[PDB]
Amino acid sequence: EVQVVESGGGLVKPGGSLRLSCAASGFPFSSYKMDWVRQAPGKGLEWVSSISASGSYINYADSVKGRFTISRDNAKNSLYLQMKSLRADDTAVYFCARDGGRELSPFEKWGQGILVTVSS
Amino acid sequence: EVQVVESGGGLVKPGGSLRLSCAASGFPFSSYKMDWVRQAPGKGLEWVSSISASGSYINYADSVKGRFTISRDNAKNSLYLQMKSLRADDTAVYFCARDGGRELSPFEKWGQGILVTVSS
Amino acid sequence: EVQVVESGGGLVKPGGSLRLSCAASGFPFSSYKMDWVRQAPGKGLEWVSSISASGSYINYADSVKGRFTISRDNAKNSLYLQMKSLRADDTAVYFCARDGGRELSPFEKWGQGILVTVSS
Amino acid sequence: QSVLTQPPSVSGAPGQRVTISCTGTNSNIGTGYDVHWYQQLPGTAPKVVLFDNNNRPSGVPDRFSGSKSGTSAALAITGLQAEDEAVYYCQSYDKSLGGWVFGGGTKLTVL
Amino acid sequence: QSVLTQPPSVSGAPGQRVTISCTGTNSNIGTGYDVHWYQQLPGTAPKVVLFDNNNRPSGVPDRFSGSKSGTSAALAITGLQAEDEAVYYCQSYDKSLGGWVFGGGTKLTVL
Amino acid sequence: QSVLTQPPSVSGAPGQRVTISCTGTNSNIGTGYDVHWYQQLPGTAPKVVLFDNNNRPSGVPDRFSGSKSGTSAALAITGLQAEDEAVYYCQSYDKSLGGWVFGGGTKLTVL
Amino acid sequence: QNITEEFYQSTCSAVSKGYLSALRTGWYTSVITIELSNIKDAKVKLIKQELDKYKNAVTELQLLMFLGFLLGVGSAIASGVAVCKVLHLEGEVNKIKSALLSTNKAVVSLSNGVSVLTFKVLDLKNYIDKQLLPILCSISNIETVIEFQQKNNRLLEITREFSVNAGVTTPVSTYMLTNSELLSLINDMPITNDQKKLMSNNVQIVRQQSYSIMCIIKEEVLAYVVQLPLYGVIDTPCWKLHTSPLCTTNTKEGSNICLTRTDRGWYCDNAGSVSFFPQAETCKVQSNRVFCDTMNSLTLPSEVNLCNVDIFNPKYDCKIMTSKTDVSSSVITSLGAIVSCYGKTKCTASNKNRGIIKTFSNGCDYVSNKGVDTVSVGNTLYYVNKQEGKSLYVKGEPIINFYDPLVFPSDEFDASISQVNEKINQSLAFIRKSDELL
Amino acid sequence: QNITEEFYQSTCSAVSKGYLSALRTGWYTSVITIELSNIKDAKVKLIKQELDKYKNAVTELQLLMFLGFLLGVGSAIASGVAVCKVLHLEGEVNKIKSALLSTNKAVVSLSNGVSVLTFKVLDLKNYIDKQLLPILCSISNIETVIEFQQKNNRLLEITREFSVNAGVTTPVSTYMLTNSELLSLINDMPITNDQKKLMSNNVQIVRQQSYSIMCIIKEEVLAYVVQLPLYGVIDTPCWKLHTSPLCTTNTKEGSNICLTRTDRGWYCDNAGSVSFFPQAETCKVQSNRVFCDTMNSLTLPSEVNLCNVDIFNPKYDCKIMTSKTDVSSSVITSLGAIVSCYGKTKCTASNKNRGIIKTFSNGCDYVSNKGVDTVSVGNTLYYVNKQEGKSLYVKGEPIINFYDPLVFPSDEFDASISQVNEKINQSLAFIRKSDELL
Amino acid sequence: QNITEEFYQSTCSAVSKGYLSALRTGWYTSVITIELSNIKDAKVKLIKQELDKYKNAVTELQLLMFLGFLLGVGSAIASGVAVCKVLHLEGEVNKIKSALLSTNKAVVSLSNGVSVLTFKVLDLKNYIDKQLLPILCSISNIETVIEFQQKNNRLLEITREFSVNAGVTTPVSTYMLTNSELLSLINDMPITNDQKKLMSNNVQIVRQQSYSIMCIIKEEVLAYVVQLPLYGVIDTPCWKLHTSPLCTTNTKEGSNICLTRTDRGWYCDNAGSVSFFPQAETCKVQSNRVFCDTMNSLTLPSEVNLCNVDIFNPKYDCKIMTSKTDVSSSVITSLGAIVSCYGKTKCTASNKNRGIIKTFSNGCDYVSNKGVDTVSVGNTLYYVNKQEGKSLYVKGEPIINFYDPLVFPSDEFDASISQVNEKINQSLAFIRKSDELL
Ligand SMILES: *[C@@H]1O[C@H](CO)[C@@H](O)[C@H](O)[C@H]1NC(C)=O
Ligand SMILES: *[C@@H]1O[C@H](CO)[C@@H](O)[C@H](O)[C@H]1NC(C)=O
Repeated sequence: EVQVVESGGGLVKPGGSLRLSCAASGFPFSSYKMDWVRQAPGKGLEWVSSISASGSYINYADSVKGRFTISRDNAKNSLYLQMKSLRADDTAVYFCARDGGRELSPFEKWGQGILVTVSS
Repeated sequence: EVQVVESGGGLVKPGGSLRLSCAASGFPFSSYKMDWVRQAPGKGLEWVSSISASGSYINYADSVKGRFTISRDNAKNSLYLQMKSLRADDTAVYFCARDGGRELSPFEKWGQGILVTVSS
Repeated sequence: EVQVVESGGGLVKPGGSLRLSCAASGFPFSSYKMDWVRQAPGKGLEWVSSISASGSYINYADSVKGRFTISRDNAKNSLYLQMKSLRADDTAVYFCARDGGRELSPFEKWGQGILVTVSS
Repeated sequence: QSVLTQPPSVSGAPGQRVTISCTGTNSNIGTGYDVHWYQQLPGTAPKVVLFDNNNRPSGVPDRFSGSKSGTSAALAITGLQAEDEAVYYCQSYDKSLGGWVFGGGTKLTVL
Repeated sequence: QSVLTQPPSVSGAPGQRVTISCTGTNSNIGTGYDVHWYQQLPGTAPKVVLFDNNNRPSGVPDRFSGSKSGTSAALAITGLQAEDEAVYYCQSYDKSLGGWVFGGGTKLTVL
Repeated sequence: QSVLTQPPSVSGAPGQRVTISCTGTNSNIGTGYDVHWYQQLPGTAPKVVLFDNNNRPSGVPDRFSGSKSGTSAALAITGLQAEDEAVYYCQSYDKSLGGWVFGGGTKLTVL
Repeated sequence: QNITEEFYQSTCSAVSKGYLSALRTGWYTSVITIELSNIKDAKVKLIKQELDKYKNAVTELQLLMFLGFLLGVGSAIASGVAVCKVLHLEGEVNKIKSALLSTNKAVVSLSNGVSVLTFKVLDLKNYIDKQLLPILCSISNIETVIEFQQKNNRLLEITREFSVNAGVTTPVSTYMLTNSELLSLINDMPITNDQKKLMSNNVQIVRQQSYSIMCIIKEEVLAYVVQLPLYGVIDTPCWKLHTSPLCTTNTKEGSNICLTRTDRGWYCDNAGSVSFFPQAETCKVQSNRVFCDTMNSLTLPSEVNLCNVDIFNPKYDCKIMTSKTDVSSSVITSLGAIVSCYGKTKCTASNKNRGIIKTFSNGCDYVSNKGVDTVSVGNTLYYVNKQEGKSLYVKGEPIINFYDPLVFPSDEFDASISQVNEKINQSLAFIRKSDELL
Repeated sequence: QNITEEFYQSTCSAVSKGYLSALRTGWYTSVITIELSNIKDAKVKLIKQELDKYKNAVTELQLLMFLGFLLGVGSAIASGVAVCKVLHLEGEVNKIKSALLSTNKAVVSLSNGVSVLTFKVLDLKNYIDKQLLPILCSISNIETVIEFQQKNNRLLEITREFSVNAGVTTPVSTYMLTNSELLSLINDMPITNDQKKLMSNNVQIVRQQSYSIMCIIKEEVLAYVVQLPLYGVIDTPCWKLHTSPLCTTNTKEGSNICLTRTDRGWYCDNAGSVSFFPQAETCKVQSNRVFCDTMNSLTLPSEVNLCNVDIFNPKYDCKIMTSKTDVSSSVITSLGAIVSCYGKTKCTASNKNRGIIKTFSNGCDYVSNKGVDTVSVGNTLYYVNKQEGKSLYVKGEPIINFYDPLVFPSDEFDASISQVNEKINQSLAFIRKSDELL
Repeated sequence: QNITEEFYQSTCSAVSKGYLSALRTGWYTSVITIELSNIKDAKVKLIKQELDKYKNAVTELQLLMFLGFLLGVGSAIASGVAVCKVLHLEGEVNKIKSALLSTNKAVVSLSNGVSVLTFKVLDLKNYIDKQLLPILCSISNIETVIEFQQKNNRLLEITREFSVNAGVTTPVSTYMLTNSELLSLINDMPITNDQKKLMSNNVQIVRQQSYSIMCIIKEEVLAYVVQLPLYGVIDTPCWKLHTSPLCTTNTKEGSNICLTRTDRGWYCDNAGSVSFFPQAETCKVQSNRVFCDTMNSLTLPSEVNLCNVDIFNPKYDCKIMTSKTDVSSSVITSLGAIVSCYGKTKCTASNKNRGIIKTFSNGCDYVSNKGVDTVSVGNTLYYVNKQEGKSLYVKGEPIINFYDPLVFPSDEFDASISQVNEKINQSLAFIRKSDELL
């Protein structure tokens, strides 16, 4: 059974920074590409960022490019987001998601999600 | 143990039609090219027509071309000639012949031959 | 177990001729290139000639070219030199030498050497 | 346009067949990318109910069919049940966005 | 010319060696085609006694030799016997005729 | 020049490391050929003590080292012994001479 | 004709029928001739550069001059090389030059009595002697430079091809023989009309099965030999056998036994016998026609086909291999796919418009290509052939279930039904004799 | 990434890690289109020659139209050939013509519902109809002759490649698709950005794994299909296994037993399993990236890696072969060399500046490439790879020493650890059972 | 030299002797340099098109930058790739540029201490910088357009070869190295004159055994490494072993046992041992000289030749394989043909002018090529080699007749005479021990 969990999200002020941590337990972490998906309260899903299985390929949405930096540690089976210069538009519930191990597969393993609030 | 036997030849008027049949019994019929050879009384052998093992390739002598129609049915192990609009020059003994199974081999199996008479 | 031994060298007047012979006993003669090396009294070694394992390739130093003719007979495991038009500079101890079986290997089997004297 | 267009709400009586549309553009579906479908309950994470426009994950009932044609995709739920009341998302890869575009979401109400 | 030329008849004493010639043209033998030889009795079908100008079928005695040279071919029968009295035909493929050309036929008489 | 240049003689006390130099030309070492080393006693045939500029034949003590750099080669003898005194020859192939040139010979004296 | 396929569940094998034979049984050697010359401002500089390229090409050419282990070993270019030695005899080259003096094509009789077609494809002697020697140094038009480049280019291309192939090239390229030249050669070859149509309609297959052998440069003529295939067995029925491993499906990892038919390959009827071609490179399929080289073939009795309808027949001993490695794989046949699914591997069949339409269980199964585009076995995706044809599924109990696993020989690479059965005899007897003794 | 190597002395095997996958899992088919024209003084003669070459190319193209035995059999160009059949339907060529009227690149949806990328790479209709028809017959400038030769060259080169390959070429050459055209095709493919960067940076590998299939000439349009690889599993850990025979070292000839691990090859992480590639041609290594074709692959559980740490582990049965032929050889690994020295063979390791550094004793040993350039085993010299990396020597007692030679089965080609032990079961039982009875 | 052949009736094998060795034992790496330029009316348009082609090639190249299972595994281009990494160090390219500033060929010592031959084969810097830069916007003569095309052609051809081969090509074509360049390269290598004569007279074999490795583009110079063979063991005796299956000739179909010698291949004397080359690709025979690569070879004692004269000798254990598949085949040797005819298969030998001159009986027989042109076995026809030489038939009773069929092991791929004998004495013991026990 896969246990994908998140931690490290709370209440930050605008222009502040946070670092999200996502830890996986029950699969070969090094053979899967990991993603971040956020859902603002009352709206739909938005893809944030992705990192390939060994970290060679990293992608960002234009809305977070230059402010968010995804990273992973295959030794610890961990995912990180490292948000910086956050704005009010950044308030959402953030999911770390794992795909099916191939390039265009859907997300099939999700975390419970952690809420990040940006307000003055 | 090969037995090729012809039938269907008799007396016809000039411009008439006949159908010759030759049935084989003791070899893999579909693996052999079949030929018709005719011998006018007192004369030599004249090659008439040929059909390949599966019927893809059909050849006629110019004397009978456009007027004779060779065919075969591999299920019945039978060969047919189907002469039409016969003239006096067509009177001969017709042999169905089987070659050696390769392209330029001699005729190794012959029928007994049947007479076709075309007279006014 | 290698025993390469030379014979056939003595004293000859200038302009005369000799034929050296070197016989091998304890190795596959036909798979080794053979050489002649001479050393004048009180001087260094000078390479004389070489012949490949099967006699296809023959090499001479310029000092002996046109007057010395190396040859071998693989059946008797023998090497011959056959010098002609001997001069005073030609007196030396002549060694038959065997290489290591590859092209640029050093000599590892030597004969005991035989003196050739050219004087008036 | 890195946009997928979905009806805001769909409703159907129990036992009937409902359809949810997903209209794409030349950057995502007009390019040739496939469509995946997700079902999300209000408090939980999305769960995939269809991928590759017609392929069913393990544990999903045969009531979900799905199909793609041209520049649009559809999700069909025959025999509507109370357990199907959720928000449904279609998503595709978008070449201009360089990532995944999600649909607006269709809240399915079981009358 | 799509013609093979044979002597009209050949006679030989028993025990002698007789030869039957078969001269071809540039369309059959001058092209590179081989010659087959048939032995025919008055009431029966032809039987091959030689093929590829020198090859003997099974059941044919070594008295039949045959040879091909240039644009002509020959069939030789050493030790003439009464059983050899038949009509002999030479056969070749002809490119202009697009089929098999037979010789005119040579009656071998055992004197 | 199809010449290998060697010091006329070299001397050393027992236990001292002596070095014998062998400087060649563009037809010897500037072309890329390796250097072999020979040890010869006054009445006997030469015996190879080094080949490929640093490789030791079987039965040769590790005192002989050898090395090649640029267009010259050197033979070194650590822990000099009375049995080591002889004339030493370096040899190389020449593209110009079409064969082997030997060094002039370096007599080694043990004091 | 019409391709059909039959899948046998008992032996996990499929046969596709309906094919027609084009078997290479012989060789024809032809001689191809290029005439050369004995020769030796910015426009003159270009001509001299092209002339040096021609001379260097002449100098360079002068300086030049399962059951596959059961097959025999042949020399493919022995017939062509033998002709090359004939052309080295005195007066042979002059005979070919004399025959080609007024014509570009002739039949020449060699010393040993062999007649060969000879073709002059390039005439560089006349162009250099007439259009290029008198002007030799003031050139007034650039046209002669370009026209010289076009004529000499084919010679340079031929030389380049021969230089990287040690004088023997296969397939025969259009630089050695153009399409018009090859069709001309086929029409003059001592072959039947049926052979002429088959070669003329499949010249690309003819090229892949022919050789170009550089022969000689002597007396201002360049000659090379093209060895052309002779297709002697034509239009006979052919069929292809596809086999896959057939294993038991016990849940324990290493408790299963396997067998595979090893006689996969092409089979064609040949004068009352069957030509078997175990290897896959040796046979080229152009539409419905199968071009198989008889050199890489075994001659078998017609009873070899009995193994397809009954693997246990007494007339013929069917070749099999046994093992304990039950791995999953797929074999793509002419009209479908054999899927061998074992262990925890996931095997499915799908089509593009409907998705997964079949999920395979453990064992080996078959699916037709009518409603299937792809087959997935584990991490591998296979595209199936979309050729039209009829497929038949023949239901039958897999023969691996007839074997007692305790006495099964599971390490045979080149066994047969009888050899496996005879080994089962001995082990069963050994326990039987001991039991009687006890 | 960063390459490391581990040599196991117990099983005479080495593993090199740190590689990254680019696994071809699917195919994408694109249609490449050339637009043709239908045509009914020294410079005019030059144009006439070039026009005949163009017409002959159109006519010529029209006239055209250890464990590797465990793998399955696939059809490599089935997906491309399937698209070719679709293009033969009525109106399909017209749809592609209308899509490419004002643009050189478009996405066209076929009748079967598949959308393909269409490219017009050469437009010979425009040049012949506009810049060559009004003038032609008096040519005033040599420029048009050369310009026509440049334009028509690509068509002639493409025809030459198709005619000598029977219409199917691999790798895809730059005449079929230029670097500019291939990069444009990759950028519009329905793949992710990761796949686009991987393909764009490795176009030479992409060419080597792609096919060009001549399709159709119809309505003045030449079309061929380029089948491009889809790399669906990327950037996942990969590792290579190198194995060498492990034998006993008794002085008597013929008295030694041997075993070799037969599972040598490339292994790549793939979802929760491992892709195994036994063969060496099937995988191309570009720096740290391993391009392996999943068609020539086996799907195995991740527990297959347990054989590298423990050959005797109970979870996985490790494949081995046994023999009595103790010959000497060497295997050159990524960061070193495995040396198997037996009998009277002399085995050494050297570097260019210092000479022999190591002399191998009888058995199986290993040297890193840090201080070694060459390895000599008997009469053969090996150069080692000079790639940077870290090597680890794992000391262990060779497992061939655990076997009793009297009951050792030494004629197994495709055995395993359990199977070899199973034969040791039985042989020891015969002596044990007989002793009790006696 | 001159070829003799000996056929052994006892073991159904033939040996052809009289061949001479050219064994590739090392590598020589040389650096090939092309100087480039940093370049930033209808005749001008033609020049622009060629300049774009030149710039596109630079950008494309910058973007680029029986017993065979017993063999070891080498890395063929390890030495050449190692030199390529050396050329990437700081100042290495500039050192080569300075060495080739005034000459087209020089010996350069690298930083690692190795001296390499360096050759500048093409200078596009001078032509572009001195003949096209001052002009570019008026061109008065078409000569410069054709002259530019000729100079740039070699660069485009080299780029094409490297881009479809992933930067490594073999054989080395004449675009990478002309005959004039290769001969000059051979003359300056640090090899003996015998090696120089062997390489100069067989340059086509040298090309087939050499590699071209694209290395670097840096500082307006293009460099690639040509890895040339070193033939260290030359002019030693070589012989070729031909083997065919040897079976019993019982009339019942499956009642026959077979054995085949598996040690077929090339053998050459090498110092005091023999180099064995089991494969057929590894050895190229150019007239009388055999070019064998030592990487694909085994080192064996000279006693291996005892198997040809006495298969049962105690000094060496001869390798055999056993089976029950008595199929008919032929092996074409150097001076004749081995014919193994079994069952109902018809086997004959013939010549062109006389027809069938020998009909083979069941068994293994031999025929010489003196009076024979073709051999027929079943449905396949073999042409024999027409090389001149003497053949010897050594009569002897086939060794398959010495074996009792009841205890014969007939399922061995990799057995030997001794191994088969151990299995024979063991089963004989089992039946004998039980016979006395009962
Ligand atoms: C690989 O290992 C080296 C150790 O030499 C380390 O410096 C480096 O960070 C590691 N990772 C990569 C991607 O090189
Ligand atoms: C067993 O085989 C060996 C050779 O492997 C043979 O020398 C010996 O005589 C055999 N044993 C008996 C009892 O014959």
